[PDB]
Amino acid sequence: QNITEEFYQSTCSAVSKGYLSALRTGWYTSVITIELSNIKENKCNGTDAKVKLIKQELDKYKNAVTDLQLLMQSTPATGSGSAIASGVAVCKVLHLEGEVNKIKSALLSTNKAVVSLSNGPSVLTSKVLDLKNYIDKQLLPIVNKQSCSIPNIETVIEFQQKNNRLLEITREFSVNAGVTTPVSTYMLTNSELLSLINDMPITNDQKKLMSNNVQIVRQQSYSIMCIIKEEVLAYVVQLPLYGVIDTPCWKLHTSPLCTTNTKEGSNICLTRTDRGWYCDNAGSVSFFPQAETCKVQSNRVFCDTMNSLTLPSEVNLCNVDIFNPKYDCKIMTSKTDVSSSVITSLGAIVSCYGKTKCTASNKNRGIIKTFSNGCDYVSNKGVDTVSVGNTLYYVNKQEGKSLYVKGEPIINFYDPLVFPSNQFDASISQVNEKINQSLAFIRKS
Amino acid sequence: QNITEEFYQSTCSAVSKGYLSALRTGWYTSVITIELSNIKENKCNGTDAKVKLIKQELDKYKNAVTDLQLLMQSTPATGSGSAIASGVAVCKVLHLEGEVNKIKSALLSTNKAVVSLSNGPSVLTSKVLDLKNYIDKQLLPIVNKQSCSIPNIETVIEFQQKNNRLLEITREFSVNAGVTTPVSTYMLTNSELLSLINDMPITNDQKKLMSNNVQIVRQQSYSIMCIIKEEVLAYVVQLPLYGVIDTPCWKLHTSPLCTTNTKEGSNICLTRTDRGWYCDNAGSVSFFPQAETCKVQSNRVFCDTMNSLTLPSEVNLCNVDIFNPKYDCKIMTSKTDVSSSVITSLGAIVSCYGKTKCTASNKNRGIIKTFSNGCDYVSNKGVDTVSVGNTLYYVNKQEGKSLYVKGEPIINFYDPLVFPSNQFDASISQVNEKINQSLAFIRKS
Amino acid sequence: QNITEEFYQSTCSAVSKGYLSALRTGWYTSVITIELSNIKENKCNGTDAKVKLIKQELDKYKNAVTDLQLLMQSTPATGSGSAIASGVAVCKVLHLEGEVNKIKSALLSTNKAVVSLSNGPSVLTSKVLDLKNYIDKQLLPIVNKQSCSIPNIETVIEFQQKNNRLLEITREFSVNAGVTTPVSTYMLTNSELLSLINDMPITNDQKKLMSNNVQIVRQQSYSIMCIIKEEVLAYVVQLPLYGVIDTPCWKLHTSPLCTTNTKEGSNICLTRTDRGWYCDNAGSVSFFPQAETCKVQSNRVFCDTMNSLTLPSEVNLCNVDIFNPKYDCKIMTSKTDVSSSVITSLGAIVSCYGKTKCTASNKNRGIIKTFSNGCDYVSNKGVDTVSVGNTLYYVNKQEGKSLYVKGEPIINFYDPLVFPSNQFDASISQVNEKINQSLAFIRKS
Ligand SMILES: *[C@@H]1O[C@H](CO)[C@@H](O)[C@H](O)[C@H]1NC(C)=O
Ligand SMILES: *[C@@H]1O[C@H](CO)[C@@H](O)[C@H](O)[C@H]1NC(C)=O
Ligand SMILES: *[C@@H]1O[C@H](CO)[C@@H](O)[C@H](O)[C@H]1NC(C)=O
Repeated sequence: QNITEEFYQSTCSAVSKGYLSALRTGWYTSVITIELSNIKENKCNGTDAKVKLIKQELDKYKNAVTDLQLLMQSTPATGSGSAIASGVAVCKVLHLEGEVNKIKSALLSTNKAVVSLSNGPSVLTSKVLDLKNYIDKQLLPIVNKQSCSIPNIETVIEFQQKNNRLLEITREFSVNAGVTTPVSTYMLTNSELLSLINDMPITNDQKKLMSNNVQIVRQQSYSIMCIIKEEVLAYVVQLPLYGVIDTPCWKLHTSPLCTTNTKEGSNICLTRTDRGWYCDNAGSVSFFPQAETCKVQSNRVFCDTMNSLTLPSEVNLCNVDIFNPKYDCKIMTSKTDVSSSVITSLGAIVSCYGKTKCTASNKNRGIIKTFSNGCDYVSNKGVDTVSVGNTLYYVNKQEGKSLYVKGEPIINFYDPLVFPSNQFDASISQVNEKINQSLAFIRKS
Repeated sequence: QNITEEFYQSTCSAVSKGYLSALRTGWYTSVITIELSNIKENKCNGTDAKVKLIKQELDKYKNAVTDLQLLMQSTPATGSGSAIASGVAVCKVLHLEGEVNKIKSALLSTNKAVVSLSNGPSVLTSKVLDLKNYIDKQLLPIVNKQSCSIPNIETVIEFQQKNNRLLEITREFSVNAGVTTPVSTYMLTNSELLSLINDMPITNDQKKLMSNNVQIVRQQSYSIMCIIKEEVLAYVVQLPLYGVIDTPCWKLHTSPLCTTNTKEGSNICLTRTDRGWYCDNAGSVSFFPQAETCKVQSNRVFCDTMNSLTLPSEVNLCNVDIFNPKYDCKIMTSKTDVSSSVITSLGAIVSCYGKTKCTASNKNRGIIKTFSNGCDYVSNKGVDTVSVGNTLYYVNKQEGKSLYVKGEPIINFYDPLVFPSNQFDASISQVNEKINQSLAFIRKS
Repeated sequence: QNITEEFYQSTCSAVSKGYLSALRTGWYTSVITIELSNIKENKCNGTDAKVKLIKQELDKYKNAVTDLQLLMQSTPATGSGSAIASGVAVCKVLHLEGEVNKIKSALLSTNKAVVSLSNGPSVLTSKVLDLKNYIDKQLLPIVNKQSCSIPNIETVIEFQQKNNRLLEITREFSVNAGVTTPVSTYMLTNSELLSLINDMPITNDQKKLMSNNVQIVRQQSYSIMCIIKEEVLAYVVQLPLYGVIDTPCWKLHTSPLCTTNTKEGSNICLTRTDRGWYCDNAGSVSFFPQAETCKVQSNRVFCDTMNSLTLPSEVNLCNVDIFNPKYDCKIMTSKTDVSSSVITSLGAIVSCYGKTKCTASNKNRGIIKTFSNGCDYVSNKGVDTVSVGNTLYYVNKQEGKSLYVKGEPIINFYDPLVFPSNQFDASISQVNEKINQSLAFIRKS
């Protein structure tokens, strides 16, 4: 895939093109079970050091079970649960009489199995750990007699290893109120995640997509605690379904565009708004304003449509003609001429004002470009760093072509006296209407 | 408890009522000690594999102690320490001569004990781990001779288990500069937290409150590292005291309210401000603007009054009459007609504008409601999802009654030509004064 | 070092002086290697419990290696990688043919060694764990025969201890997409960090600085995963270089300054902007607007110049004469008279308006000061807490001198009718120009 960039000198903005999308649009919920042992404390006259170690690890198991019990009594309403609703609906089904018994029956002979619930949905269940078999077969003959039988040291170690995953899951669920994200390897192993991806009702190319970006899949997944009941600990893992694939995505970068007059206080500034990620989606454009809502791998963007706005496709015309009537291209105005830089995908935008020392250097050649007052841009081809004031930015060394689109900075088309200088989220046409109304008070005079 | 909702069509806002409060107003500090062993490295000609394992775990203990020492030399001033002041004041007392010796004496025979410090306060101390007894009784006869005695394999395992909590506490305190929140099970066990709640000078009903929401108590607690001195590692756990209980709490939801003219650029928008949590508190209302400052369980809100504003009780009249002179009901204005949705507690607000496809569906029936241009609302009774553009929101399936309060959208009472379209944090009466002043420039003409 | 404060009654702002700087200006990258064992699964008829435990831990090692392999295929472009560029450039060199073989040769006999790469830079390499020697010497004679040899129980335990660090590093790198910050003790031990500081090409006083603030150094460091290839797991640790040292730093605190008229809706408010940390840097001032970008220890501020603005040194004149023409001192305006408090370094600013109950108390004396309507200040000398409405703030008990600089609140110099009441990021002179233009519409009438 070819990554390209376009800096528009007229609007002090740059667009990084050539990225492919992966937008989350659905959820695939799955039930994860850990078969537990319903045991009560048993006392046999014991003093052997091995017996002591076993009883110690067994108390750590019983506290973990009671901790999971007090965790499942309190079921969280933290937030709008608008992104976990899919799994919360499964937990409400699991609380029905006979349903934990149902999953207990389907996973009686195999580890994984599809189960048709009574509410309806066809969930895929897994048995990832079997403590009921281990405690009842290897541990009860040790503690459930008049006098304790003596266990071998291999057993002490094997029980600390098996019980460890239960303890770590109780630790995470206790500090996070039953909802964890990302989903850790304790909640779901890479082997278990990959087998769960392979068993999903998705296309073969989409299974390849999730398997090559398992870390992004974990960051976009949730683990919700359901119930501990009748020797079963169940929790739902909610994995992302990417309904939008291989669509064009671009990233808009904006920087303040001011005039460069020599008398401070006589300068006016304009900045394009809505910087961030844009992706073509179902005849429209899905816009992502928060910076942390999109993880990028290679040329592919992984966004959650949960935190997007839906805009008309004409919003891209702000990149080719900011003055085009098909779309009201919004700006913000000020008189705050502070220098800054934006590291883009293939270069750097620099807004230099005042006495600020703006420059672009190569590690071995030194300063190769000095920016003047105004908004400018430099490609990463031959540039390693950019210094603005006392701050040094590193340029991304990604391969791609940059295009410098020359044009008059549009801030020069504005008369300063009638400029609206405190506008946040203003349209180009809105600013023009405030200027036409301010021109009428002068028309009479 | 009955959860109810009221959508006000006139102001594009909804109020979720019936929630009970738990506001944090005080702190209960407590001293947590780990009795350590003042040992220096001891060398005996040793090569036995068991002796090697013991010396390895002992070096991990000595590095943990030196790591805690370099952690306590640097005492943080990170932030205004305005919420840890209560515990920082105890750490300054612990540094006095004889005070670590005092706690060392009170916990000489029992694990928990109340101690009257020299500064004054009556703190409750605990001994959660005893490494001085274990290292000096089970380990020194092994390393403090000419030739090492041979330890049994149970001892190697018991020492890795006991030393583990010390190592994990040093790990958390090293990456977090001595202040951790929430308070982990390593800092304080659920058994230790529950016993600490039971031993607190609080009402019996309030102990029941903290014991049923231990995960929320952990998220609202702090663990502060004090000192390692004279075979004692001490750190203060600061637990929340909820001075406001069972008060009425409601959640205000707001969404943009625009006109629906057919020519873009001729539309004006209004949005109610100060969305969030409101709770009755001491004759006033405690308002919480940040979303993460309130954890909800069932019908109970758990807020920290540290991040609240105090407002007059007349602020609720913005919910019944936005035009009421007893309180200046604030709005923000714009010309940005972008579609969005808000998932409320019992339904969903939808602001639909332009060509956006807004709809509300049931999983098995399909589309059951199409929203028109404007601000509207749908209850969760029969609705599962709401789609706005390319985004799908899930509706909370919580039981409750919704009330649709019909009324003319107030944005229609405004003449567009004289509307103030860039107002952030503006009052209703403030906007009316800008309109009366803009009406005077037209009165003469 | 003497900490001092100055509250300016005229502008409702306070300045905390006497702090020394440590600004991050460079990066020191270092290569961290873990020598691994290229083994494939080996099967010998085995049933001994010790053999089973060893094969279990060996599968956990092989899954960790395959997990690191799928982690290094996906190389992240998450963000602008503008702060990890230095290490990402080293990872691209490590991928060259013969370079992992080069580091494998330089660390063949010693643990640490400086290596001149082919790209150029002179990196310092370390071998922190040696699994190739341990697996090939202690484990292969156990699994690579016709029938398995029987290992001793000390070996089972020693292998779970050595393999543990590899597993924890794979766990962190899997959930964080190869880039972790802060740098944990698993990524780099305190002993390894301190030895790495001692071996750095920095001044001896600067090594003392980083060694006494290792927790701040970890919070300002990055760990980047490079490659697993040819029995080598390599990742770069990027440590901060503090180019600005012992410079003057002050903290600006601002609070709303309103008029105290008795009729609500007739009041105007002004607040100084750009609150935060200021440090002298290279003839200018480095300003830090985000609150979490500066960690404070004692009297020293540790900032990253990556998130700073560079301002002229005349910006300090807003603290002595807000009306001074050398610098355009910016304010924001509103009519939102909401009470609040700011805990400063040596006292507290209180903006009290309306019916709000503002007070300052001592724990044992009770209320010692009642604030009137307006903006006021109290030193921490004799004050423990400050209550504003239903909120109680704790005052920092740091030793220092406070100075109350009396002056007329400048909001009283403004005629309310012509005040600009919706100004964000406005200069003093900008507001005066809007008043001169609004005075001309009245001049004719
Ligand atoms: C300003 O007036 C001119 C006509 O004189 C018109 O072409 C233009 O569209 C107007 N702009 C706005 C924003 O109303
Ligand atoms: C506008 O003027 C009318 C009187 O003509 C008055 O009733 C109203 O309160 C005024 N509004 C403001 C905000 O001053
Ligand atoms: C306002 O006018 C006076 C002269 O009458 C001048 O001294 C002052 O600088 C002007 N202020 C601005 C902001 O233009």
